[PDB]
Amino acid sequence: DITVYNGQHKEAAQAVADAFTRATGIKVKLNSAKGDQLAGQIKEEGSRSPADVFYSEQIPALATLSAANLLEPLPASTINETRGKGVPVAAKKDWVALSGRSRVVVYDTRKLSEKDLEKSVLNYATPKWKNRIGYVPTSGAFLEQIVAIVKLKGEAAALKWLKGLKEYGKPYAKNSVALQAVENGEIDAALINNYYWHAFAREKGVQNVHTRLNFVRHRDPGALVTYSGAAVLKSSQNKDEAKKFVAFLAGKEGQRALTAVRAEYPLNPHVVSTFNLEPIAKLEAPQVSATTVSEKEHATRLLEQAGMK
Ligand SMILES: [Cu+2]
Ligand SMILES: [Cu+2]
Repeated sequence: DITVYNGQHKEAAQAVADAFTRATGIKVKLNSAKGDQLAGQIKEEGSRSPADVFYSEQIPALATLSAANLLEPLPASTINETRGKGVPVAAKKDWVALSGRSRVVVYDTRKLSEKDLEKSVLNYATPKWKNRIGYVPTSGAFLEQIVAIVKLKGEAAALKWLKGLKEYGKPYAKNSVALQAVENGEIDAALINNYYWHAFAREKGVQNVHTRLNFVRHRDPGALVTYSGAAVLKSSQNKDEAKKFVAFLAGKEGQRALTAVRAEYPLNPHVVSTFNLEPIAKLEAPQVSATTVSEKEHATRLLEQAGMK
């Protein structure tokens, strides 16, 4: 019936495809890769691509496929489903945002409480946090964070943050490696994404975990939410059933099914997650424009300037 190109978590995607099929009876086959490569691969088959729907963890990928006249404009009702202040809107109305995932601080509740954390993510790059703040200089989510500080605060502020993390902080190879470092009692705190912790708590049993999360809010760069979205390709030979799916994904049903398996924040406001997430608006994420190639470029330079790459 339909084929979706999936740059999102397979378990997530499958949950949503299964929920869709059950509800309409329409079959869904998934092509799972990193969004970047699926946007790329779509471009090259132009309008003979087998993709009906592009299910992206990355809005920038939705934007390349849009600037390239490859995406089908969606009903207002669909787009309207996840509208909220702060929510990215397609200028052309040819993709829709679905959920977000946030920057957080995980901390060791055996030695730190909320009163101990900082009001700004920028404040961690200092002697006070010497040997007490971990980071993942190699992660994409870290690179997003750098992008957002340059857009919010300018270039020197970003570079200054990174040099102070480099002198004081402690690097880890993976976000999961660092999480386990706080849980293991090796450092007080670490900058990660939220879903790693929720997944871990859900598997272990929260009474058995000694870490908790801090959200900075206050429109701080550290309150950064990264959004996922979806679009239907203008080449689809299944456009009514492809549009149906995207509507599903934006709808109540689609959204509860998502947030049954994944700790992403629903953009649909009627949806309560199975995870202990506040409403996204309460995160008070900063307004930030889409990340471009140049920006990631800019940021990677900054990383190499600070001594990280
Ligand atoms: Cu991730
Ligand atoms: Cu990751």
